[PDB]
This record gives sequence, C-alpha cells and structure tokens, in this order.
Amino acid sequence: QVQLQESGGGLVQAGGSLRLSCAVSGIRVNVNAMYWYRQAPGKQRELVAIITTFGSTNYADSAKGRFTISRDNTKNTVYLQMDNLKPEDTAVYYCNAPQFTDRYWGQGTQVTVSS
Amino acid sequence: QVQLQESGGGLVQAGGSLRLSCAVSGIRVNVNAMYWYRQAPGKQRELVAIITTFGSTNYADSAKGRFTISRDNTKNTVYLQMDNLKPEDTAVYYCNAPQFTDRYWGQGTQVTVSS
Amino acid sequence: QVQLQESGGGLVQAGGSLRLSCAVSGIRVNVNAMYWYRQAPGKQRELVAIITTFGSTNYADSAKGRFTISRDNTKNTVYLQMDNLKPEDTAVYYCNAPQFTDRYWGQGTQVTVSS
Amino acid sequence: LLDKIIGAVDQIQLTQAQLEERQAEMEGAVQSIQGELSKL
Amino acid sequence: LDKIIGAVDQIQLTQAQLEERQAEMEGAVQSIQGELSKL
Amino acid sequence: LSLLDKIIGAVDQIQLTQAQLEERQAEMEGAVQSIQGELSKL
Repeated sequence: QVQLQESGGGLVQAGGSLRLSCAVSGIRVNVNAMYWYRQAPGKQRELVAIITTFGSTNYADSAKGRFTISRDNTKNTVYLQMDNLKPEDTAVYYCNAPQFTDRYWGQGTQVTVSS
Repeated sequence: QVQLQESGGGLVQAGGSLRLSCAVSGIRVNVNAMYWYRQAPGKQRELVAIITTFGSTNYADSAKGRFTISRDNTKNTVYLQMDNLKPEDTAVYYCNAPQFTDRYWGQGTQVTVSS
Repeated sequence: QVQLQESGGGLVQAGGSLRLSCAVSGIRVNVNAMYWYRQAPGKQRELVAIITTFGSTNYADSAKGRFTISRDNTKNTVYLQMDNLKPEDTAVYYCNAPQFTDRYWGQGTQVTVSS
Repeated sequence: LLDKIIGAVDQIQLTQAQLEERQAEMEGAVQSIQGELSKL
Repeated sequence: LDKIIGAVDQIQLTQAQLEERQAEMEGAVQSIQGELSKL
Repeated sequence: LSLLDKIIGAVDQIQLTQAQLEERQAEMEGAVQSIQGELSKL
C-alpha cells in the first residue's frame, strides 16, 4: 500500500510559521510528483502546492509566496514550509500523489491559526 | 493509419471467462499506453482498463479484480482477460490509444453474458 | 519571465496565406510543447495547433489541413503557416506553452481576412 | 536518471487516464443538465 | 530511449486533447450558469 | 543540450500541466455540483 503520515501541524499565531512533514512509504518521492492539499470545514479540498519529479514547484494563488514545498529523498519525506500564516489558512492539510487521490488519503495534519 | 482489430468476444455464461484481443498496426503497443473501453446499448462509453508504456495497470471499479489487461510486444496485441463475468458486462468492447479516441474507433467485439 | 512576441499577422485576402512567428525567451521551444491559439471578438479562446517536444503536431478541426505549425530551434521561434485563409479565421492569434496559459499571454498578432 | 524518467512517465500516464475518466463522468453530468434545461 | 520518447510524445498529444475538452466543457458550463443567473 | 535534457524538460512541463488540468477540473466539478444542487432542491 501507499502510506501517508502527515505531521507538523498545530496551533500557531497569525504571522507565525509551520513546517509540515509527510513521511511516505510505497512510492519514491524523488521519482513521483507530490502534492499538498488543504480542506477547511465544509469546503472543497484545495490544491496548495506541487513539486515535480525533477524539482519544479507551483503554488495556489492563496499561497502567494508564503509557502515552500521541498523534499528529502533519503527520508522519503515531503515538506511544506508555511510563513506569515493567516486565520484563513486554518484547515486540515493532506499530502498525496496525483495517481492516488481517487484511492487513499492520510489523516492529514490539523493547522489552526488564531489572531 | 492506425488499425484496431478487436476479437475474442462472443456468448458466454455468467461466471464464465473471456480473453479479448486487439491486433494493432501503425503504433507500437510497447511504446504507447493502451486502453480498453466498453459500451452497453444506449449508454456512454466506459473506460475499463489501462496499461501504461512500462506495464503498470489500473481498472475501473466495475472490474473489481476480475479483469487483467496484458500485451504481447512481438504480436503488437493487447489482451483483456475477463473472469467471473456477469450479465452487467454485456457491451461492445473497444481497444484504443488515448491520443486517438477523438479520431478513430474500431468495430469493437461484442460480449454477451447470459445467466 | 517567459516572453512571447507574436508577429506575422496583417490584412489578407480570402484564399491568401500568412506565416505567423512567436519569438520565445525564458523557455526552449525544442524542450517544451508549444501551442497556437486564436480569439475572435467576444468569443472564447480556441486552440488552433500544437507541436510536441519531439515534433508531433495536431490541429483543430477548423484548420482542416490548411495550417502547419513548426519551429526553429536556433531562433527559439514557433511558426504557424496558414494557407487558404477564410473570413472565419479573423482573430487575434497567440502563442503559448501549456504550463503558462493560466499565467501570462502576449499581445498576440491580429489576423484579418477579407473577401 | 532513467529510473526517475520512467517513474515520472508512469505516474503521468496513470494520472492522464484518471483525468479522462473524471472528464467523461462530468461530461455526462453537464449533458444531463443541458437536457433538463432544453426539454419542452 | 525509443520507448521513453514515444511515451512522452503520446502524453503531450493527450494533454492537449484533454485541455481542449476542458475548454469546450468550460464554455458549456458557463452557458448553463448564465441561463440560471439571468433576470 | 542532450537528449536527456529534452526528455527531462518535457516531463517537467507535463507534470506542471497535469496539476493545472486537475485544478481546473476541481474548480469545474464544484461548479457542476452547485448547479446540480440548484436543480435538485425542493
């Protein structure tokens, strides 16, 4: 199976920073493009950031230069650095590969941002 | 042109098995991802199974472990093994490559499953 | 940034021909698939022609054998030859790469065809 | 490097088939709405 | 290398077709949205 | 510019394009569900 273990969330003040981790098993992150998503309560899942196999990145407009996706190939782990957080970023954050979004989701990591 | 010659259909009892063949000319099946589709009377064409260039497979939920797609690279032929067939599998079955589905379809091979 | 500088439009008689050019900077046309689009007044942008990284081409049905997309790798320029033009081809023509169509469009080149 | 390219290609082909399936599902839904808005 | 190239080529052709389908359908949805929003 | 460099750049373009096509689908799937809800309400 593919395993997705999201971590690094918590309660953070506005203007604060987080670094999310997703430890992956069953696929290689240096072979596969990897995506981060978020889901606020009662809203649709939103794509946040992507990193391609060869390391190109793109971000949703809501990220607007605050988020940085990266990976560690040895730890087979994907990271999302999130700076200058705002209350509107409160959501559960999920990591996935595009080929499995119809198939499996991890538990996500809760991020709550308060003023 | 690309030629698609579907065969191996027929009349089969429920719980029976079939092996469909598509003999391809004009593209190499070991270079191109190849798809099987089916169409029951008056319904939309449904994707059934796919095999990628490097041999990974995926199936529609309706296949649920009963179908196996494979190929022979020398005969340039794609196969669909169908086990534990059910009346609901009655349809015309078609093989195609994704880049030509807007362009050409073969005659398909009729599969009829009776109880 | 990516720069897209479209040229080669003008006023042409029906049955006439044009050759559009798009000079690209910031990406290589021999590495990226490149697209030509057109937009008539008040209508949706229509894809016209595509050339893949390895030189395969495809055309919208409205081209019907009249248009030829090509590129010069040394000049990093994409061309659209348009033969037997018709009044219905009047539009602004734009070149882009698929990964930037959500991001940036050049000024385009106006093509007007009169009888 | 070749393993990376191959695995990228494989991921991509799997994703393209799923995106196609999603489009086909949605094309039926839009046609159903269009039939609802067009009926007599 | 011939296999990789041919896979890539198939993929780029397919992406352009999937995009065209999206644009056609996006127009259809926008037409429906306009029908449901008019006065 | 080697053949491998071309392949890598094509792949990179493709993965970027796939994520955008997916996002467009998600945006439109929300729009269709909103229309479906409007036509299904009591």
